[PDB]
Amino acid sequence: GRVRTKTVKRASKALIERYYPKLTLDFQTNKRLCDEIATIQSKRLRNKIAGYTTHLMKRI
Amino acid sequence: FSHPRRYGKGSRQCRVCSSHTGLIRKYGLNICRQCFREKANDIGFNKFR
Amino acid sequence: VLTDQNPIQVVVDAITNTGPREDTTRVGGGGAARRQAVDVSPLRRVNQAIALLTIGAREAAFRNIKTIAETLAEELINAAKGSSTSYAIKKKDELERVAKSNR
Amino acid sequence: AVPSVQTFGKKKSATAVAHVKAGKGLIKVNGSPITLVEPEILRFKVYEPLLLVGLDKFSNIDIRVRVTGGGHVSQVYAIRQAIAKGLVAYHQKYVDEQSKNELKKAFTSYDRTLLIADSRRPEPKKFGGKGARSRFQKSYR
Amino acid sequence: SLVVQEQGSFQHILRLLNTNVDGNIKIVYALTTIKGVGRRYSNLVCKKADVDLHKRAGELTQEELERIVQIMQNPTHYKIPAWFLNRQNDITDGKDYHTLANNVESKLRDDLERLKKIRAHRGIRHFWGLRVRGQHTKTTGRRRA
Amino acid sequence: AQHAVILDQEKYDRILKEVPTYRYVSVSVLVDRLKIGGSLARIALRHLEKEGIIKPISKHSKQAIYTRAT
Amino acid sequence: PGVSVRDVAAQDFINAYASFLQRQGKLEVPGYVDIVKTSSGNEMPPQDAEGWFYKRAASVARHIYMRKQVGVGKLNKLYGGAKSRGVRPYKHIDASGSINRKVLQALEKIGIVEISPKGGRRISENGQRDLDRIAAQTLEEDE
Amino acid sequence: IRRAAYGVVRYVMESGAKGCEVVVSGKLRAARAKAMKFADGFLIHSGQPVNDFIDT
Amino acid sequence: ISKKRKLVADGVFYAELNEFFTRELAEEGYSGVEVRVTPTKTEVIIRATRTQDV
Amino acid sequence: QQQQIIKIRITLTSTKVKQLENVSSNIVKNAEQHNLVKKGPVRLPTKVLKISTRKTPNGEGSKTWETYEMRIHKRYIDLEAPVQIVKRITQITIEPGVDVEVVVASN
Amino acid sequence: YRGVDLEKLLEMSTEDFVKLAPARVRRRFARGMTSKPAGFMKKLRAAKLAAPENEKPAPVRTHMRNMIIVPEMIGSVVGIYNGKAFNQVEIRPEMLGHYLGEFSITYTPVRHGRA
RNA sequence: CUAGCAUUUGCUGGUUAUCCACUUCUUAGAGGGACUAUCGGUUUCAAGCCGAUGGAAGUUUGAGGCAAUAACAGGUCUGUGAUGCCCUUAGACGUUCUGGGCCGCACGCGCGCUACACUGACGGAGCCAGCGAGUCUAACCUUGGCCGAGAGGUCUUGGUAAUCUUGUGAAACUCCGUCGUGCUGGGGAUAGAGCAUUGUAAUUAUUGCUCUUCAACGAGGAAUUCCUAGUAAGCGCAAGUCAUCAGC
Ligand SMILES: [Zn+2]
Repeated sequence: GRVRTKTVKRASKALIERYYPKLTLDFQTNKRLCDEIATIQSKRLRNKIAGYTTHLMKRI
Repeated sequence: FSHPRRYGKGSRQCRVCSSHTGLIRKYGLNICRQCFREKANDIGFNKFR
Repeated sequence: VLTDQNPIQVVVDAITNTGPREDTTRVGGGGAARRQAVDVSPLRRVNQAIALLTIGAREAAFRNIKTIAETLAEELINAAKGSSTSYAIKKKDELERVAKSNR
Repeated sequence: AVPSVQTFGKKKSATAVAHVKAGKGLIKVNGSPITLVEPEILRFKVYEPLLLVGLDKFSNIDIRVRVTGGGHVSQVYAIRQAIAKGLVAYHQKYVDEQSKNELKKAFTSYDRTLLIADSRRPEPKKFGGKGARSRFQKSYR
Repeated sequence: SLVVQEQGSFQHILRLLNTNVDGNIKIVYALTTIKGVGRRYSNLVCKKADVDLHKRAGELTQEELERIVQIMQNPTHYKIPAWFLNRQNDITDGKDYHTLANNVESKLRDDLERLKKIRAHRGIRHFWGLRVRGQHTKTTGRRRA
Repeated sequence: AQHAVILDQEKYDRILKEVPTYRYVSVSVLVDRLKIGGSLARIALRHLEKEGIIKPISKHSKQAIYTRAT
Repeated sequence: PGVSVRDVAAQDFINAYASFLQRQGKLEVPGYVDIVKTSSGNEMPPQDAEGWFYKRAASVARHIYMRKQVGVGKLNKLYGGAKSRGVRPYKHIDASGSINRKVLQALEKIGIVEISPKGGRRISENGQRDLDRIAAQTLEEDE
Repeated sequence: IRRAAYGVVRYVMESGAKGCEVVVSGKLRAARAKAMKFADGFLIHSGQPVNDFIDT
Repeated sequence: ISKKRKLVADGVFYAELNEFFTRELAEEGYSGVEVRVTPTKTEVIIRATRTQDV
Repeated sequence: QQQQIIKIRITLTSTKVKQLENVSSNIVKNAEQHNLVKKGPVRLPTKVLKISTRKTPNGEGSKTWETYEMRIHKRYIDLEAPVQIVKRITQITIEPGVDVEVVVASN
Repeated sequence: YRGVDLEKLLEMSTEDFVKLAPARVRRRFARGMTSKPAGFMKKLRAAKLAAPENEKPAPVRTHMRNMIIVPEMIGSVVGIYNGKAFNQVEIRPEMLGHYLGEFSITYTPVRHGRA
């Protein structure tokens, strides 16, 4: 199934704490933000992070 | 003290260890399959998939 | 040629007629197994209908002069009419009768 | 120069490179008509591009297809969509969009699903069987 | 091309080279009941006899039948190549032959008896009822019949 | 079932009488109903087609389907 | 219109352009005819018998038209099917080398084909005429 | 062994090393053979990073 | 010689060298080797700890 | 004699993509700096040398296989240049593990 | 042997015999004979010449199971090595064109059951 | 530029740098793209899951590779100049040459190939892949021509390879013919004779080819294996081994 690991769910919570001002309820802009503010090595993980970040922003 | 050795397993031996069995000839290696897996990455054969 | 009807309709009628409504499942409770009567889902009816038709037609064509096209046509026409000559109808009625016996 | 589009299609390893032009109205295959498709049944699957849309749009367009790779039934399906993408890529540039959407509407609403490549590629055979999923027979006793 | 034939003309059973041949079968296949005649040989003989390959064996005239028998017996005379014959360069005479009918069972026996008399490995294996062509006998040929 | 090997006048006359009555005509139909050869049956169909007694619906190398000429 | 070999079906072309060559009877039949079976991996020889070599030349004509410059080896491979090895599994075996060579010589004597440079047999100018002529004839024949 | 192994492990771990391991296997005075391990610090085991970082 | 054969043979050249120095420069503390193929020359670099008495 | 413009094919072969791209880029950049006629780096299909062995040195265990790959990356650059400039370009770009062949085009 | 009567076979050259022989025999002679066959032929000739009238010649031992029987050998006694013994066989006319090895079995028949 | 069909410019092909212009198809180098996106259901309205629509793709996107702590008296001393101890060491258990053997057949078990036919066999015709590999001082992949029923032979040529072999015109399959339910034209075992090929050597048939011989087997008892999408199964091809030999 699609269940997200710790590193996804952890780093999503860690971003939202610092930048609930900034960020939206839209994936496309979030992923491009996550490049600047966070230093991610991978490209696939960045898209996972930003996807769950959007799921949490929808709940807020 | 010698006989035909032009073709066959008697002719071809391993560079390293002098075994006739289980040779790899492909690309002119002439390394026995066991010795190949030892010296695979050294040569430049790396696993990927 | 044999029915003067839209042969697509004949295929549909054959499938509707040959689909078993009740079936038996094997239920067992620690060693011993009985047959229990159960209802059959519409998707399963269609699947069994098609299977029975194509198996019947294939067995009828095996080591016979008649071609698979002819035996399939015969099987479909007989099934559309609800004829007890059809392999598919015989097997449907057998299954439903066995279901009724294990209710 | 005359208008030109260099569309293509594919199923599996087939790659049917079409060329559409401002033409008289020829719908060619390799260098032969649409009646030159020896798959007797799969005549009608390379027909569908020009059948289910409108005859009239096929009266002023030179379509001709150069099919390479693949196998007999993959050739059919590669050509098909290279035709059905050819007119749509033509109607993109040199025809109205409201017309060009009725091409895509009439195609996609038939349960055609031309799409592009039906993305199903072969799953590799891996050691220990003759197939990808299938394994050699185990003995036990 | 339905063309009705008189019931007297058709021969249900033909006797050729001491063997019974079924007239109901097409000539090319009918002739394969004769030991030494295979499908390719039969076809060639019919083509050299100028007999139609589509005819049934019971529709053969006696003249066509005699011509077939002559071509079968003396194939070299009708320009059949040596390489097509079943016994090339016979060990006794050096001549090419096409053994037929009963001769086959005899010539076979003769070839063996020769090998037995010579005491060649192949002859000895034939004497013991063992496979001669280097086959592995550990697993294969376990029921006689 | 017995199957014909030679044409035969009585069988020829039966082919001409019976085959136009049949709604569906194929190689098997002749074999079953007319105790005929499978390959006599193919010749018969080609003859009856030439005479215009039966109409071809579909001609495939392995299966020929005919109807009566209504 | 400007008819070609390609504009006609490949089956009906071979049936017609065979019936062209056997009727006039200018083609050089090899002499083997009744003997040979046309491949190593064939079981029996052809059923047509009175013909077949005409059908082969009718194929090789049509084939050499469309391709650039074919040879015997490519023709061997084309016609040669899968040999039953009895009990072993099947494999592709390339067809009879002589009989395809005799067809290439036979069509050269009529002048349907000629010897190309860079190897192989290209279609000739008289060839194109003859094939396009029967192509236009065969199109107008059937209706 | 233990002096030698702990000796080398500590020499690695001092000079910049994020982790280390030493396995010694075989006969050592007793007849039956045994495999002692002398791990220290942090090291990953799986994936492409093995090829990148860790030196076997 | 082909490129498929040549690069493989340079691989076996490295591999022969690595194994040669390993047992030859045992006491002298051999780390490894790298080779740089130029047009004229062929450079080699024996990396080692005990670089004094090598 | 030196000023005669010669058509030359530089062929680059390597197992290591990064080095081979660096060398290829440097040759193209140097050709631009000297205003030479260049046909750019044509990337040939990568040859994948594949060897499949049994993992086990003996008969035992499940029949598991290992597949080793060596990838050979090949590129060529066509240049029209005088002999003097060509010798300069080739000498500057010698990187370890990149093989460099120079072929003079004679028709 | 293939028409040619035995008197004529004994007079015939090895080369002419080879023309009449099967494909395998022909191919072997076409590839040439080494020095070892020639030495054996010399010994057979010497043994046949030294034999009394109406006695069989002294048996010549050989390991060459691959040697082909040639007309010249007729009437000679050859000890053919089987792997442990040299078996003695007189080259009869019917053995022409066969290998020496065919007349010397390498294995003992397999007898099951019986102790 | 040039050939044919046809007059309507055409339509269909040769001439791979006579040439120009593009990079859609092809190659591979950077980057992008997917995150269950967006919406509707259903639950600790959590993780999630299910439906629908877009999308190249929504079964961890499909497939692998790498793979913890540990263990086993698992296998390997017949891969190793990895190795302890023991045995042996000139009439050798070192090594090398000749020949044989590993294949030997009342039989029991395992993996397989070919079959039992009409959805098929046979004959003509149509005619489409992908992954591969390939010789400089070595005999490698082989085109084209010529000889041959075929296997092959033979004269030259391209290729150290996206170039030449090779569009590997593969097989099943596709069409039109031929058979007609019979161990039949299904099935091709066993066996005889001959002709090639590799090799110092083919006998205990290396292998291929031609004719002939034409067995069991009419869907497989108790049992039991593999398998959920380009998958199962059918189907052939290259590679490994390889002088030659594939049912692997
Ligand atoms: Zn080794």
